[PDB]
Amino acid sequence: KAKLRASHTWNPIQQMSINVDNQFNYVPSNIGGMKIVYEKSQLAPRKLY
Amino acid sequence: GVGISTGTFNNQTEFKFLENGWVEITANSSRLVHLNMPESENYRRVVVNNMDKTAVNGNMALDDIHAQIVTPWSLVDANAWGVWFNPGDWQLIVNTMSELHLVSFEQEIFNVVLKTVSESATQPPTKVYNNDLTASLMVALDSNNTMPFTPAAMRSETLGFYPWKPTIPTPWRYYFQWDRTLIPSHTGTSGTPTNIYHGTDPDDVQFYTIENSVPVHLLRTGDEFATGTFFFDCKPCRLTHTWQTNRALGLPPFLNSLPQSEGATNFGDIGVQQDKRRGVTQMGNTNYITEATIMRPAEVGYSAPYYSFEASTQGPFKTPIAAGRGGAQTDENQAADGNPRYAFGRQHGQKTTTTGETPERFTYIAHQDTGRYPEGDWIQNINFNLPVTNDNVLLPTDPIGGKTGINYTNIFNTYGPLTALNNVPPVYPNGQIWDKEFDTDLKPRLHVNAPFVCQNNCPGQLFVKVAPNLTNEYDPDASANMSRIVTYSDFWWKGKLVFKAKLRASHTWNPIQQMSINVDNQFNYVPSNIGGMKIVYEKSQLAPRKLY
Amino acid sequence: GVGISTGTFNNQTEFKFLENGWVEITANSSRLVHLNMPESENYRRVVVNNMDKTAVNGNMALDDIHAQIVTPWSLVDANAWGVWFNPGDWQLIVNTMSELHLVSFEQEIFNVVLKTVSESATQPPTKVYNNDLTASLMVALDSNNTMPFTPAAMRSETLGFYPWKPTIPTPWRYYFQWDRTLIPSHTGTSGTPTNIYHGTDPDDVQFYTIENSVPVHLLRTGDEFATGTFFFDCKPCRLTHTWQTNRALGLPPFLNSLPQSEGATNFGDIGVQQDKRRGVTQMGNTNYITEATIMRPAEVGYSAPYYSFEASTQGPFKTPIAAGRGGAQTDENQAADGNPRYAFGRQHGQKTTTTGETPERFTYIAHQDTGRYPEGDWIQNINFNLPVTNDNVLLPTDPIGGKTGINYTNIFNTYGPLTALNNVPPVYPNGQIWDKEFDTDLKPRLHVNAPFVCQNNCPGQLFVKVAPNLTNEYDPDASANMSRIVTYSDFWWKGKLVFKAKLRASHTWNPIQQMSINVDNQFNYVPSNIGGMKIVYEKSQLAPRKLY
Repeated sequence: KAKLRASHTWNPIQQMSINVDNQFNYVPSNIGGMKIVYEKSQLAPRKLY
Repeated sequence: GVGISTGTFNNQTEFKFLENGWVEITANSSRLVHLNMPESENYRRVVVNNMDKTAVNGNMALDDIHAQIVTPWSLVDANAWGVWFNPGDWQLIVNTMSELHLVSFEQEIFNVVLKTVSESATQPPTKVYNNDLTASLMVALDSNNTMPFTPAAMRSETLGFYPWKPTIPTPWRYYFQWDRTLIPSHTGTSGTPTNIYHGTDPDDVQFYTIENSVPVHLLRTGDEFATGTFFFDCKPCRLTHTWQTNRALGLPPFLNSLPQSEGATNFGDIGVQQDKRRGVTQMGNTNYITEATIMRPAEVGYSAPYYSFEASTQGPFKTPIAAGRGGAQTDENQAADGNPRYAFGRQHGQKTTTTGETPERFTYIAHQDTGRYPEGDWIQNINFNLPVTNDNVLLPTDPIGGKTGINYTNIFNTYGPLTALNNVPPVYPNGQIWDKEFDTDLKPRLHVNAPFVCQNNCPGQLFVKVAPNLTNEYDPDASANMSRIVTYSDFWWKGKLVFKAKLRASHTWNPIQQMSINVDNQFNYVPSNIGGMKIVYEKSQLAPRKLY
Repeated sequence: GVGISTGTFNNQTEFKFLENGWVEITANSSRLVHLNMPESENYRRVVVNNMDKTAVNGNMALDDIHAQIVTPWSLVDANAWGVWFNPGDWQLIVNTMSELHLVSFEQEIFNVVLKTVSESATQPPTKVYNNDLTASLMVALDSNNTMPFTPAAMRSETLGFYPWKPTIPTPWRYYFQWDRTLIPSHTGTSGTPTNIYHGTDPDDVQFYTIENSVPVHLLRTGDEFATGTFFFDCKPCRLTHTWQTNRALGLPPFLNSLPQSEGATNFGDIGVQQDKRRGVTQMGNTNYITEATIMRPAEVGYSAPYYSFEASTQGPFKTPIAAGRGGAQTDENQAADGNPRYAFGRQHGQKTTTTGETPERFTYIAHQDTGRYPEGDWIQNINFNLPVTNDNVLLPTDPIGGKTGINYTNIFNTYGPLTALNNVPPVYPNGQIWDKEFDTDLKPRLHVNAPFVCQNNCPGQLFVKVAPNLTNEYDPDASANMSRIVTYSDFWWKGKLVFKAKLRASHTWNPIQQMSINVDNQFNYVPSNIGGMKIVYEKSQLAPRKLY
C-alpha cells in the first residue's frame, strides 16, 4: 500500500533516472548477458523538525 | 469598503488524486500588479517604417514595417507556464503524469489602491504619496472575445513568474492593416530593390475601442472584481515523447546469425542477399529489400523548405515548421530550423540580480524524434542502377540555381497524405499555455506556440486602466492635452487554473528519464545571498511512448 | 471598519476549580506588536563562516558556520512561560498544584494600523506620520506545519513578558543544508587542522517560501484575524521533584543498636558484620553486603560523556544530557554539565532600566536529585580484594590518554535497560512551553528544552508581513531594488492558553517547600521609581514526591 508524494519546496527533488552512463545496465547484452545494478530508495528529503 | 480587504492571497497549487489514476491539479497564482496612468488618453494609429535598415541589400529578413493601434488600456496576461507552476511542481507533473488536460480558468481583482504623487518641489525637490480614496480603477473583460487576440507571451510580456515580486500589465496595442512591398536582394545586388509601404486597403480597415465594445467596471478601494469560471474545449496534451523513425517501425529482419561473444563489434547478421530477401517494398522495379527500402505504413515527420520567407499583402514572413531536429547530430552546434528560441527578462527567468540589458535566451530542443537531418537526404533517378552515378543523384551537396549555399533540401517538401506528426510539447516556463484558433474556413492541424488551442471557446482578455483624474482646469474644446493629476494604482490579481492529469505506468524493464536536481543544477533552484533569483527552463515529454 | 475596533484587550488569567481537585487555568495574554517593512522583499540564501575564529587551534567549540534562508516574513512566537504568567500566578501553580496539563491554544490579530513615515527634510529635518487607510498587513498561519519549526525561545526572541510594554515579532529565518569539516586540535597543535566548508548536498536541498505554501490573508484596519482553537496531545507535567537516589530505595537495614541519647554523633548501628549479613547483591563473588553493595531494583539517573562534542555532516555539536547536578556539591561554584543556562534582554527579564548590552543570564539548578557527582565514581577490578590497590581501581583522578585533565568519567556512559529518569522541569519565565517531536522513525524519550512535546499535532506558526507599498515609479524588469513607501504597522495580538491542573495534598507530618516573597527578594516583584521592571526566574517542582 503506498502513498503518493507531494512537492513542498520551490526547488526540484532528487529522482532516479536512466542516463548515458547507466543506460546499459538496464538491457541485455548481445550474448543475452543480464545484470541488476543496485539502487537507492529514500531519494527525497523530509524535514525532521 | 475603505478599511476592508476584499480578497485573499493564494499561490498554492493543489494536487487531488481521484479514481483510476486521474489527478486534478488546481494552480492558484497571486500577484501584486502596479499600474500607471496612460501616456495619453487617446487611441493612436502609428506606423513603424525601418526602411533604412532594409535599404541595405541582403537584409530583407530585418523588416519591421507595420501599422498598429496604440490604446490607453493595459492587458493583464497570465498565459505562460511560469505564472502557475514552479520548478518543484513542474518536476511532479513531468516526471509522474502521462497526459495533461486544461479544464478551466478564473481570475479576480481585489484590494485596489489608487495614490497620487504630489511633488513638493523643494531644495531637494520632494514628493508626497497620498491615497485618492474616491478614485477608480477601470476593468474590462472582453468575454465575447471581440477584440483581436494578443497573447503577451510572444513578447515575454506576461505577469511575472515569482509570487513575492510585484508585477505589471502590458500596454495593449493591436495590428492595423497596411500594404507593403519589399523585393529581396543580396550583398551586391545592383540597384535599389522596391521597398514600398503602400498604405491601407480601406476594405481591410477595423478600428476597435474598448469603450464601445465591452462593459467597463469602475472599481474603488472598497470594490472587487471577479471573472467567473471559464471552461476550455481542448484535446489533451501528451507528456511523453516518441522516438521511432520510419526506420524503426514494425518487424525487424530475422537475423540468421547472432553474436557468439560480447563485443561492440560483434554484430548479428541477417543471413540473406539483399536481392534475395522476402518482404514488401514500394520500389516496383527493384529486388533489393533493405531497411532503407522495405515498406513502412506511413511517414513519421515531413520535410519543409528551410529559411524560407514567404510574402503576402504585408511584407515577408518566415514559413513555420511543426518540429526541428537535434540529437545525434544537432546540439547548439548542430543548429537547425523548427526549434523555438526564447528571449526574456528579469520577471520571467533572466537572473534577477544580473546587471545588463541583454535578454536571457534559449533554444528548445524537444525530445520526440520527428524531425530531419537534411544532410542525409538524397533524390535518385528511377532506374535505380546502384553505385549511383553523379547524374542520377541530387545530393544536399549539389547546388540549385547555381547558388553554392543552397541545395534542393532548402526548397524541399515531403508533407502528404501519409504524414504523421505530434503537436508541440510544453515549454516551461516561458511558453504560452493556450491559444485561440484562427477563424478561417480550413484550420491548421496544430499551433507551434501552445499545446492547447481552444476552438469554440476561449477565456476573453482582461483590460485595466486608471480612469482620468482631472484637475480644476479642463477644457474639452482645447486642441491641447488634457491635464491630469498623477495617479497610479496597485491591486492584487488572483487567478485559478485547473488541469486534469493521468498518472504514468511503467511498461519496460528499464527505468525512464526523470527530471532531478543535481550538483550541477542545484543552485539554479534557490536564491543568491543578494536574493538574486533565476528560473532555468526545463523539458516536458521526458518519458518515451511507443508510436507503433 | 475604519472607526471600529475589531477586538478586546485581555491579560487576565482565570483559575476555575472543578470537581475532585482539578482546576482549569486559562491564561489570556495581550500585546501591542510593532512591525516594520522588510529589509528586502526577497528570500536570501546566506552562509556564515567564522573560520577565522576556529582558525585558532583549541577553539573548535567556537564554530558558527551555517547556511540559512533569510525571509521577508516575521514570526509571532508566544511560547515561553513569561508570556502567559506573572510571578504572582506562578507562585499559585507551583505552590499548590501537583501536575500540569496543556490543553489548548488560540490567538488572534486585531486593531490593525498601518502608517507611513514622510520626512519633511527641513532645517531640523522633520517627519510626519500619516495613516495609510487602504494598506494591508499580511498574515499567514502555517497550520499544516509545513514550514520548518523554529521556536523563538532558544534565542530569547519571543513576545515580551509585560502586558503594558509594546513588543515586536522576529524576522523569520530557517537552516539551509551545508557540508562542513573541522578537525579538533589544541593550543599548540602543530599545523593547521582541516577546517572546510564543503557546500550543499543537492539531495539535502529544501527551499521553502511562505507564498507558495500557506494561504495569505491581507488585513486592512477594518479587518481582524483569528486562528481557531488548537488542542494539544501531551503527557502531563509533574510539579514535584524526586529526591531518592539508588542509595535510598526500599528497606533500610534493621539497626541492632539505637542512640540512647540525643546528639549529632549519637548514631545508631546496624549490629552485623558486613560479611555476615543477609540480603541480596549482584556481586556473585562477594559476601559483603553494604549500602553501596546491596541490590536495588533499577538505576535512577545515568552517566553520560561530559563536554563532549560529536560530529556529523555539518560541524561539531555538544552531546546533550537529560539532567545536571547541584546540591550538596554543586552550586554556582560546583559548576557542571546538564544544567541549562539562559541569556536574555529587557523584554524578557533583564532589568528594564539597566543600561548596557550584556545579556542577563542564569544557570538553572533543578530540584530533582537525578544527576551525578563524577568525582565520586570509581571502576574496580572484579576480584574485589578490598583496600583496593592502585591498579585494580580507575579513579576520576587517573588520566586517560595520558591527558591529565581528562578521566574516564568524561567518556563514561551508564545508560541501559534499568535507567529511570524524569522529564525536564519548567523554567519560568524564559523557558519554552511546548515543542514539536522529531519526524524520525525512533523518537527521543524527552526534549531538554520543553516539558511538553506535541506528537501528532502542534499549533502551526504565525507569520506576519507589511505588504509592499509601492511608489509611482516601479519597474519589474530593473535589476535594481524596488522602491517602497516607508510603511510600518501596529496591531494587537491576543492569545489564549488553557491548562488543566490537579491540586496537591499533604502526606507528611512536616511542611513542604513553598515559593514566598521575603525581605531579600521583595523588590524583584515591583517597579522602580523610574518604572524599571525585571522578572527574576523561579523554580517549579518545589515539593517532593516519593519515587518508590
